[PDB]
Amino acid sequence: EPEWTYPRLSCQGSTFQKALLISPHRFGEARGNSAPLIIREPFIACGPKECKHFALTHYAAQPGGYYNGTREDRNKLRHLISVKLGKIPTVENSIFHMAAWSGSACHDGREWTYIGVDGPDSNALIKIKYGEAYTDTYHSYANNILRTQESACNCIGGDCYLMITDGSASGISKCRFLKIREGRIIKEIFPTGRVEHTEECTCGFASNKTIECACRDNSYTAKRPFVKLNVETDTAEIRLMCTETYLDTPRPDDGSITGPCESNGDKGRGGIKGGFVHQRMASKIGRWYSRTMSKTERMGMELYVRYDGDPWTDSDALAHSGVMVSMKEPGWYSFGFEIKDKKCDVPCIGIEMVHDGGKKTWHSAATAIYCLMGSGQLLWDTVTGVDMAL
Amino acid sequence: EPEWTYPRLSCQGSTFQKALLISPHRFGEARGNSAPLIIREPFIACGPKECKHFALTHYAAQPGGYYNGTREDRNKLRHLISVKLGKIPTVENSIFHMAAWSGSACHDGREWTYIGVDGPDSNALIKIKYGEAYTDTYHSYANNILRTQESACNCIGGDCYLMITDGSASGISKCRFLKIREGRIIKEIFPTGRVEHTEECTCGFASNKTIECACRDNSYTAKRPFVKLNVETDTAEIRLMCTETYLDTPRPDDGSITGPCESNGDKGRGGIKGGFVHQRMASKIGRWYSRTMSKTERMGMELYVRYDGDPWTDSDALAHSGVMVSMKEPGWYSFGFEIKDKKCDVPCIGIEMVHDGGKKTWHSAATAIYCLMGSGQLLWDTVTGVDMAL
Amino acid sequence: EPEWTYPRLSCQGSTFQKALLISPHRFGEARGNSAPLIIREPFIACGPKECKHFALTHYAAQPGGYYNGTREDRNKLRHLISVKLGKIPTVENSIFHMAAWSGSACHDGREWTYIGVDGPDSNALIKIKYGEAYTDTYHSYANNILRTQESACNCIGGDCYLMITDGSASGISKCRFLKIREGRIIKEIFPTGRVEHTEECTCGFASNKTIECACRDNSYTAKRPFVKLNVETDTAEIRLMCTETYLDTPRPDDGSITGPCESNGDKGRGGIKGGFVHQRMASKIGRWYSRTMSKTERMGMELYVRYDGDPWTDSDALAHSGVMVSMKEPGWYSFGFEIKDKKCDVPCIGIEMVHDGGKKTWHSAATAIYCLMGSGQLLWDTVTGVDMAL
Amino acid sequence: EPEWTYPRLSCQGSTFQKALLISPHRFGEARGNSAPLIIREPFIACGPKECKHFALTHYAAQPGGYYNGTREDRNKLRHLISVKLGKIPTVENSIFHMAAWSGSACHDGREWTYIGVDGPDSNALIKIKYGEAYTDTYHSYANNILRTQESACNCIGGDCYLMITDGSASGISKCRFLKIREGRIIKEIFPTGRVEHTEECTCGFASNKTIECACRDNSYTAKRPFVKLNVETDTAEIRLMCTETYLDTPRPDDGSITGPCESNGDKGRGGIKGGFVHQRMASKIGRWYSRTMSKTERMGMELYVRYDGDPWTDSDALAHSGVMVSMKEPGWYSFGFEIKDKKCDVPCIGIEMVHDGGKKTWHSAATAIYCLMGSGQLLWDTVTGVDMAL
Ligand SMILES: *[C@@H]1O[C@H](CO)[C@@H](O)[C@H](O)[C@H]1NC(C)=O
Ligand SMILES: *[C@@H]1O[C@H](CO)[C@@H](O)[C@H](O)[C@H]1NC(C)=O
Ligand SMILES: *[C@@H]1O[C@H](CO)[C@@H](O)[C@H](O)[C@H]1NC(C)=O
Ligand SMILES: *[C@@H]1O[C@H](CO)[C@@H](O)[C@H](O)[C@H]1NC(C)=O
Ligand SMILES: [Ca+2]
Ligand SMILES: [Ca+2]
Ligand SMILES: [Ca+2]
Ligand SMILES: [Ca+2]
Ligand SMILES: [Ca+2]
Repeated sequence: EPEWTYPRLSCQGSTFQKALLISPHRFGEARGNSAPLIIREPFIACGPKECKHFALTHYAAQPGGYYNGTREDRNKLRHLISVKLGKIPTVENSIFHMAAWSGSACHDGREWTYIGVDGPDSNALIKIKYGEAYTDTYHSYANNILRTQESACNCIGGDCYLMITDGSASGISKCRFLKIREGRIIKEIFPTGRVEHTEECTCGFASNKTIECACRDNSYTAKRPFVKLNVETDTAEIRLMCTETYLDTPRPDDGSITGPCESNGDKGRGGIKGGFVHQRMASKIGRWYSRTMSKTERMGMELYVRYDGDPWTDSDALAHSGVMVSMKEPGWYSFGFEIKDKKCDVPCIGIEMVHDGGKKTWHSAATAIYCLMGSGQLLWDTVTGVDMAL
Repeated sequence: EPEWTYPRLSCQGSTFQKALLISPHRFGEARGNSAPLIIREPFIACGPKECKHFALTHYAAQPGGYYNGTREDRNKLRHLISVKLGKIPTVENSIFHMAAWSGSACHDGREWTYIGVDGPDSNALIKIKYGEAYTDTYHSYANNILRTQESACNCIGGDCYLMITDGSASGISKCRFLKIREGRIIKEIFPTGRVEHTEECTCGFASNKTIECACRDNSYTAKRPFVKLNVETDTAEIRLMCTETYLDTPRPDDGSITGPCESNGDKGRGGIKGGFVHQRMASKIGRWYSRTMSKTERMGMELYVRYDGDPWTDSDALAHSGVMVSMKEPGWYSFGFEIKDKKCDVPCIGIEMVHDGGKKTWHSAATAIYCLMGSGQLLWDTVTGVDMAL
Repeated sequence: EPEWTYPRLSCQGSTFQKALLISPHRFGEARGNSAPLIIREPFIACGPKECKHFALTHYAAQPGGYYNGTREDRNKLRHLISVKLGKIPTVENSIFHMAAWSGSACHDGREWTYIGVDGPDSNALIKIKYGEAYTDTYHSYANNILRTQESACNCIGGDCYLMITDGSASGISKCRFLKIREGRIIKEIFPTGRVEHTEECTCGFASNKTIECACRDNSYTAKRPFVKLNVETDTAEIRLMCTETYLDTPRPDDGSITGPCESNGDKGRGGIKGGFVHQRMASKIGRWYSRTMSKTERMGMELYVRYDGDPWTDSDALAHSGVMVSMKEPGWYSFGFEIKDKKCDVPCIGIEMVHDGGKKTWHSAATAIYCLMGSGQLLWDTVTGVDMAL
Repeated sequence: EPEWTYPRLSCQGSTFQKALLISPHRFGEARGNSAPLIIREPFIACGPKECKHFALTHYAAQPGGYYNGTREDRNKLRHLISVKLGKIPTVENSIFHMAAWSGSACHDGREWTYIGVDGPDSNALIKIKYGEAYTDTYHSYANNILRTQESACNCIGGDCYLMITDGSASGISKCRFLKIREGRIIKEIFPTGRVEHTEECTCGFASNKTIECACRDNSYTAKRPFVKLNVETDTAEIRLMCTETYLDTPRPDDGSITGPCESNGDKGRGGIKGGFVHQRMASKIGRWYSRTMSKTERMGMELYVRYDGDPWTDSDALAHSGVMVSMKEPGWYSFGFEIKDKKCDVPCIGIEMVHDGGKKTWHSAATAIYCLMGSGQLLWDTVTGVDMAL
């Protein structure tokens, strides 16, 4: 059969560069003839030959008549959809995989696993699909919006790992990791460490033994919870990132949080899912991260790297590597993913750029992608080009 | 070349969950830009790698100008169409297979068999297509609307079995089974037993030896005719379901039909096609059924199960397993189908949710799917989200 | 490589039955959201696994703004297009093969040959395409609208035969047959016999040694020129069909043409391309033909068969086998084609049903298909269901 | 795995004929229902089985609201898109490959290499994609609009060659060639000879040893820079075409530039990308060229040929071979490409036909194709048929 996927060394390169904008609403004018779906929480996951661009649709198109409610997050109509990366996600181009108001997906080398959560807030359900077949579920353990990554899960040797979490958005949300093989949960992993609130983890492989994730604390800190999951022992520990370049939004000024690495700090309440991807070299590991340019709003997006060290203990600033989205443009969730080239993996970050005109009109998103490419420095930014009044 | 398909044991699970909603008219607004087809009698059938979503279209789209007559069942324009399950059935996504105002289709492991009936009421015709080729036909034997299942036919080892019936909707309709191999009828099966009215059979494999069907008696009873068809001797016998949980609509109160299992009881006139699917375990058989929440109108839909026993002799109430569609939402025809996972089969029930605003506007349907998935209880219901005035 | 196609015995059956309507303009309402192409001269040709539905488009859609000129036949914008049979031929579904105002195509078992004619009236050009590649041309020999079949060419052992003709529409048009192998003309065949006007031949295989064609005489007779082409010697002879059931339109009453078989008769001027397909049995040959129900207008379409005999000498009436299109509906060009089933060939006739509101509005066509299917008699007719004012 | 592609001998033929018109804006009427993309700089490139039709879109459709700015060349929204040749480039049919305001692409027998340039004018960037993976980049060396061919690159044995140039449009632009293997630049080639301005090279194989290109000098001359690139030593030399039939636009009268082949002459300022393709015979090489009918405006397009000789030293007029587009119709960029028949290659020229109504309306283009086909003379011209007011 195809053989199972493993992380490989990254393809050679030393800077990210603007790769692709998928801006569906450039075609949603009332006088045009297209039907872009109203979506949010996009992410991309790739298998050996193709990438799919996933998103959670409110099951409505622009132009159209169901804009009411599209700023909400959870309802009975939200579905996980995909298009091949490079296609515009329209009513006809999209595949509707399952009813879901939170999702993830990943390819294990042989088939796609799709993950979606739906159900009532106090009783939600993780649903897993392997190809066409619905294969397994996992129940709410804290009865308060069980939810998952909004980005790719990660498979190695056929075993796929997924972050899930449950609990109060302004309180405790202890995450768990599920180990999934061919659509079935074969193991629950309970992390150790600083565990009081971890959600929306962006995970990737640091090597064949470790998955690392930069996550969101929506309650206590502007530092990101950082998971190190050991794949050989199936154990996870979590501690806060110690860098002075806080990656959450909102956040205080860099370096202003005093005290040891684990200090929570100020402006911890609220948050945003953040980009994180690995560049695996033979002797050195690059960790690439994105954060909004505004400290308090979802506006702009800048790139940072750091090679080696230990995220849990290094307080050093990350090196700024370029403006992907200017302050003038929306920069909402971001996520990492890898494209498989013939012999190496290409790290990328994608950026959700939400068109927000509030609760009175449609609410949806463009997706911008930056990937490691060549050398020198990052050269250009992304605008969505959308005028919401059309 | 590909192996012939056989029924396998079902995948492990003990409850159904909400899987997917295909709701094409969420895109039919007169200010939108899409073309969902006007359809009724949807059903799904899967082969080893893919499922197709079939329906009978009135060869008209919403928005459009051909709404008049779309509530009627039989005319010269209806066609059997399909899209791959997960795509929205629009003008451009659909394949028009054949002219048909009643249909069925199944995959046998190597190719699709499509069945459609058309012709005048008094002298209609079963036409069979195998892949691209029209291959055989079967004539009306009672000259009163020859018609078939409106759901998947069933193949084992290259032989596909199909219910057909012919006769008065208010009187006698004796059904027959056809055994089809590579598109050509190789056998006609004349059932024994209680045969005065059987139509719209939903059938599946209880084992490699027996096909069972839960059917509609439109004249005499609210108990469903239940068929046991022995695939080895090609013989079939029919008797009424004895359970006090009557599955047809309209129906009397549960348990009010006194007398032996064969008493017809009251409010037998009228009916609805009902969902039915098997969960085949090594030692036991679960039979899952659906019926409307309302006793008299096509509103709501609830799930029921029974393990083992004999449907012909057990008067026991069936075990309620969850509300799939509430009473505020339409619940019209339902059907069972099975998805092929790698090593086991997944049972699902599909539900036609008709948007009915009477004869003065368009008339068409959404399809909701629930599949056996994990354990626990069924968690969420389905709404179409469609406003017919848009 | 795939092996070359040969004609096989026909699949068993004894009557034609309504198979499929492709009516694109059921979706062309000004208030709808679709783009059916404006087309005419449809035909279908099949290879081993699929059929394509071809047509000559005026390169315009309904609704739209280029209806002027769509009743003309020849201009600089007409193109040969195809969709997979069963799809609606819309702007997005269609493939544009080449610029052409007359066409043909056929599959030889390994690849598609496409044929289109364009160029000035007095100097037109046959262009041949094998797959994606343009491989050959043939020049006008009589300088007066070189043109070809408007239906499938026919391949045997890799050699594909095509009728072409050139000359006055109200005078002499001597046809030629080209023998084409992998897109290149390897032989010209000059027929013998009654040769003064032959155009729009509908050809098929009577066996592995003979191609027969029922053609159109636009100038001198309402009888059809009937070609017998010997594939082993690459020679052709033509004589008029002698049956009293004249197949052209316009035509005089049946049997009213006196004198020997080759007598031209009355009302010979004008004509229509006609359906003709073979049913090859081991000991008997059925020839199936269609003609309009009106003797003078393109309205209605009826089926006729005759088994064996010799079309050149038998004066016997053909046996009427059913009304495919009532007098009330358009019946314009018709054509034959065969669908390949696993072990036998299925004969069909398709009917162009043109929506004609004259020169002041759009002009386009639905395609109706009838195929040999089962036994008994033909049961239902086809309406397009199109209201041209919408 | 698939063999690497090499240039073969051309298929037999001696004249070009009209092959195909892709005219997407025949469907762009505000009362229609389609979404053709607004595009400029189309080109076509073929691999062994399929050709793709590429263009640079402004990420806007007709009808729509983003027409302003669609006449400008470089901005943050332009993307390289493709559709399979023969499909209309709409919103739903196109694949968005990468952000790019200048592009090229070629197939090497195993995979597609896509090249796009974006970034600010003073510091732009060549980005290369091989299949789905972003693989390499090349920096600006003269900091004045680094840019590439706007037509197919050329691969032999897995090595693909690409012209790039950087420099002032009014002065010096020294071009370079990149040698790319599986998406990564393995060699930079610095030409010799007359190198002061070479841009928009149309290149193809004269043999397995030489790539030749006919290019644009936008500052000094109306004679085209003509490149001979020796693929074995990876060296290139450039000299002006000596023919009195000057191929650029604007141009002086044919033969009015006196002096040696290298004299620049008059009306050198300005230019246009020109068509050029090879017909490789066993003993002789035909070089086919296109140029506008107008000497000063981008109207019309005519074909010219010359067999053998040396383009650098032959002052001979080229042989006129037919009017592909009359003077009433737009003739803007043109390019050559080759289709792969089974055993030989077919040369074609494509012509961009821009609908230009100035900066106050949409600006986009149709693509017309002429291919070597049979013998005789070129018979018909091409019109777009588009009314910009619709
Ligand atoms: C991971 O393991 C596989 C072998 O199991 C190996 O091919 C691959 O290179 C390893 N990945 C990395 C980054 O070391
Ligand atoms: C049915 O038979 C096939 C082989 O004939 C077997 O592999 C399959 O497991 C059997 N199914 C059941 C339900 O026993
Ligand atoms: C035609 O010839 C081939 C063998 O070359 C044979 O297989 C086929 O049956 C023949 N067709 C008919 C109708 O005899
Ligand atoms: C080029 O080389 C290939 C093999 O390397 C050969 O098959 C082909 O015919 C050659 N082409 C030309 C134009 O000589
Ligand atoms: Ca926070
Ligand atoms: Ca479409
Ligand atoms: Ca009943
Ligand atoms: Ca005539
Ligand atoms: Ca110039």
